[PDB]
Amino acid sequence: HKSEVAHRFKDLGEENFKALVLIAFAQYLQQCPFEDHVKLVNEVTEFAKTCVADESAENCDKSLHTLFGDKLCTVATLRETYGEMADCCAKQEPERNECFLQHKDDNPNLPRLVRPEVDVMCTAFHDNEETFLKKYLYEIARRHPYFYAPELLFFAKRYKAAFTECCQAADKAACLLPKLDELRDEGKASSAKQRLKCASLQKFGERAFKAWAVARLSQRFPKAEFAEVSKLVTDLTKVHTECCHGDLLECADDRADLAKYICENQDSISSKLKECCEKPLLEKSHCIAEVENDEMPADLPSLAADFVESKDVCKNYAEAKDVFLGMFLYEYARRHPDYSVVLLLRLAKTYETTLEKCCAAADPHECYAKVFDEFKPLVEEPQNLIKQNCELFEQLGEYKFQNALLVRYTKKVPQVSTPTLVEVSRNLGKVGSKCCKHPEAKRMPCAEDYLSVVLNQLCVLHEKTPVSDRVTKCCTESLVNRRPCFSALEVDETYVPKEFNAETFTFHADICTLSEKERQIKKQTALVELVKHKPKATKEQLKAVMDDFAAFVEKCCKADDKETCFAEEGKKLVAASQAALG
Ligand SMILES: COc1cccc2c1cc([N+](=O)[O-])c1c(C(=O)O)cc3c(c12)OCO3
Ligand SMILES: CCCCCCCCCCCCCC(=O)O
Ligand SMILES: CCCCCCCCCCCCCC(=O)O
Ligand SMILES: CCCCCCCCCCCCCC(=O)O
Ligand SMILES: CCCCCCCCCCCCCC(=O)O
Ligand SMILES: CCCCCCCCCCCCCC(=O)O
Ligand SMILES: CCCCCCCCCCCCCC(=O)O
Repeated sequence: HKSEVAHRFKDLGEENFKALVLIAFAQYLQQCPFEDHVKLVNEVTEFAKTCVADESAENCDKSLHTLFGDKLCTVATLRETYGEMADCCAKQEPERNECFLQHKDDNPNLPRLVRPEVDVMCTAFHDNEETFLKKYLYEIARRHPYFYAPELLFFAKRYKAAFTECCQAADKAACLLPKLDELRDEGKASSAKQRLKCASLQKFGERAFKAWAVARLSQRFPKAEFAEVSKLVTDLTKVHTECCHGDLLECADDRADLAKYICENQDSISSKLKECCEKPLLEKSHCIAEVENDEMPADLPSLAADFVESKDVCKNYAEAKDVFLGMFLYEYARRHPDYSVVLLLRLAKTYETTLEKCCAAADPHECYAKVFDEFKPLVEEPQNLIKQNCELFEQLGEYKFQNALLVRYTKKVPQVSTPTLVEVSRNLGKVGSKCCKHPEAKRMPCAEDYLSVVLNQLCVLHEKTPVSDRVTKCCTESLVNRRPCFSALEVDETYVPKEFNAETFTFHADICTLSEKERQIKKQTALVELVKHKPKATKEQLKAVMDDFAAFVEKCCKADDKETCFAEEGKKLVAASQAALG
């Protein structure tokens, strides 16, 4: 177009335009005050409007990269605040924008964002909606400078509905806090997959990413032909490679191009895309990414004919090995939306290894005849684990399910910090709660998605503060092998028990007067610390001690004197528990 900024403004709408321009400045100038970015936004928006009225007005034909970089270089404090990033302004485009991109700081060391009281939030929301929500947007954007801006905007708009509904409710906090917790966990998760996907592309290559994408898109678009899936995989690989480089506008163009191709070809891809494809550009590609799987075609034949029985297996494979493995993966995936993507990749890897071994033999068919039997234990292993864990979650409830996991994992890797053991065990309990309510045909994809987020969080914490080599291995192997690796962890035999520290097992009266969540953590903390002190304790000996602590709390809490109970009866529980484990 003659004026990129006019076209963006017309397509997006003023309100969406303003929001994104705020996110984009906040992601680059992460240390500047909210009020400075509001002024930059208003100037850029006023200029955009001059181009909307006349596409030939002065400077309106400059690239949006040029205008954005030009405006970055107007910031008076650029050098004093950002140092060498101010030297980016001495370059011309496209080198200037590349330079700015390299100075985004993924760890800007900003104070934690403190959640105000519910009534303070609802009063701020009422008295000034715009500043209230837009300031928070700026705060999140400047802490998450690679977070895809449109998706950050999609989260922000859902906060409005939450405040509109809950601030007119009778119990405002009971209404509002669960939704804000859900929105925040959803945001942190989306951030987790984004950074996880880019890291995986760098370490394990384009080929491995394409394999993941064949499987995922074949589950999603089972009626599409392989040639069509393969094209989508190529284009999707390009989009993610560009989006991982990190420039908003080049990412957004690639994503919109793919969405428009998908929407122009729905007849050959999926019957479930009509709604997404009538949405505005801003939302189309995100909507398509969340489309539910199309219904699979009826009475599809078994894979045995083309991949085991045919005389031409080895010949078709040898001609173009990755194209044939892709076809095997496409046929298997489209038939099994109930499988994790990584389970499908394990079947593909198994098939490839067998073909590599067997096509060398004189009778390849006899060699690979039973290959589909090799898939049986790979499929049943996750299926059985889901059943086991969903049964225990129902028997125990979320909390006591968390406690069963906490003891299990503390014994397996007792060297992990207690805060991490508590947080990870809790989050794993929440994966059980979420995914065990899905029917069996959607449980493995759910667990794959939410475990990826939890195990990724574990691994980042552990890379930052390494303590266990077994965890470093599970965290550094292929993503296909990460969860089985962790599942294979065994109780640590060579752990020397941590020395007794009395204050660790000293509880005061405040425990009764604490948020139910914080009371769970503190109880979960002493449970880990108990296991860390006596890692050979039995389930019998542990539930016995945990029952004594449960009386110790309920008595000393509803007592005329609470403190003296905690200190005197506290020595009694510790000494009894000490003898009951030593
Ligand atoms: C893209 O993320 C956001 C966009 C827009 C608003 C918010 C938000 C993220 C968060 N947060 O901190 O994760 C919150 C919280 C919270 O959870 O404390 C409390 C709030 C919020 C937001 O708007 C007013 O009150
Ligand atoms: C058509 C392009 C993709 C073809 C992929 C065929 C299968 C590749 C090998 C098996 C999967 C390996 C996955 C991984 O190493 O992470
Ligand atoms: C000075 C303006 C700089 C920022 C401009 C932001 C434009 C973002 C458009 C995003 C469209 C999303 C499309 C898609 O994700 O498929
Ligand atoms: C950056 C990704 C843009 C996505 C555009 C639509 C592509 C097809 C959607 C099917 C699901 C893809 C999920 C994924 O991208 O990991
Ligand atoms: C506590 C987590 C949810 C309950 C069941 C989890 C069982 C292990 C993971 C299932 C499969 C995930 C993906 C995979 O490795 O194929
Ligand atoms: C983060 C605490 C120490 C390490 C814990 C490893 C986590 C293993 C989870 C593997 C997948 C679920 C297994 C299960 O649900 O039984
Ligand atoms: C070394 C002696 C320690 C004795 C005290 C151990 C306290 C463990 C409490 C764990 C409670 C978890 C279950 C519950 O929520 O009641």
